[PDB]
Amino acid sequence: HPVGEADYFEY
Amino acid sequence: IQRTPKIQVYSRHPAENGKSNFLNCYVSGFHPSDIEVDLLKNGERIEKVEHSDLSFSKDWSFYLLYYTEFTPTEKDEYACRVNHVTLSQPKIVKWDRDM
Amino acid sequence: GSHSMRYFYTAMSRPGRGEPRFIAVGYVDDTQFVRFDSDAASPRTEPRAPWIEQEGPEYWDRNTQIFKTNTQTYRESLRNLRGYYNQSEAGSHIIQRMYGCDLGPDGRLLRGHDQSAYDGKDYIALNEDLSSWTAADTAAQITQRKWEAARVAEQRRAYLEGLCVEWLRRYLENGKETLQRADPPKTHVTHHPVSDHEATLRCWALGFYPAEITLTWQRDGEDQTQDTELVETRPAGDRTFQKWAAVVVPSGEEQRYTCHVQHEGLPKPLTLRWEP
Repeated sequence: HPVGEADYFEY
Repeated sequence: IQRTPKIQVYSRHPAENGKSNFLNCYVSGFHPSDIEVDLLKNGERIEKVEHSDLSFSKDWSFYLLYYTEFTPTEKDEYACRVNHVTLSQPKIVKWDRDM
Repeated sequence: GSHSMRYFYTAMSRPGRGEPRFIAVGYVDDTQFVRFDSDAASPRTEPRAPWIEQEGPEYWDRNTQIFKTNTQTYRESLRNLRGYYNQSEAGSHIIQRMYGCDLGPDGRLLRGHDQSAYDGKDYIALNEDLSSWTAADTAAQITQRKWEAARVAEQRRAYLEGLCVEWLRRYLENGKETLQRADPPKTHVTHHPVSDHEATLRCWALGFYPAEITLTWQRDGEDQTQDTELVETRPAGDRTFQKWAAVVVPSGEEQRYTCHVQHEGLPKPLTLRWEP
């Protein structure tokens, strides 16, 4: 199962 | 910068004339990911060729398997045609059953 | 033995040809189990191994939600990185990300990974301590400041030590008949003359899983590393792998040479020679 990202995750 | 694909052409099972098999073209070690791969029977492009989902190695270079079912014979010649941004002309690698 | 789970993300810009493409694939060891492609007619997480098919609707929809979000996220990130490197909007660029967990032969976390690259060059990596970053340059230093502000490393650590391991152990059990089955290589030596007084010995390994294998030629018990032609391990297309090693020998001296095979699936390491 992949990792969920927090909203508006960006480099 | 950019990395040119390594190309291997080979069968899934030991080649036997008149026995159905799979023809593989494995491209690897390349960057960027855009690549054109065709399997050829006697110089002509085979239609229903499938490929694996894009993935990459630890050094970030991409790899893909292209494959189709085929029945090897004595005189039929098979090959893989590869085009990539690192290549000025499409590369043909012929299938050698000892390779 | 040891096991690992990895996800591989590829985000590719293509100016003049639509929005950047996002692809994700998941692997347990050398077995792919899921894919996602934002270019698909109907983009969704699709099964790629039979043992994952049993997962219910909430799994597949959670996966798709994540990858659909990442599609939008990585399109923003591609823009960001173009800015960090003062690059024109005319070129195509790629962000790649690789993350996951390694288990030891006992089943506990050996280490975690979360690594990213830009145009095939290392960009930023989560350190082994799972608490700090290594930035490749002053551009990646900006991403690092962002991620430290959003406490990303803390969230990666939680996943890598928790859910990653938990899910990997679940997959290893559900797919145990394949994921925990090592297939030994079928081995043989071929012989091809190249002149009157030189010939090629080629050592074959076929039908093995997992991909990890060692093929070495020895002459008089001494390794022939600089003389051995060694092809890249290649997929057969049926889950298994193929590899060969070749050495050119003087004719008549073939019995002086020995091929050695090491693979997890073998009862014992194999020693082979040419049988005329």
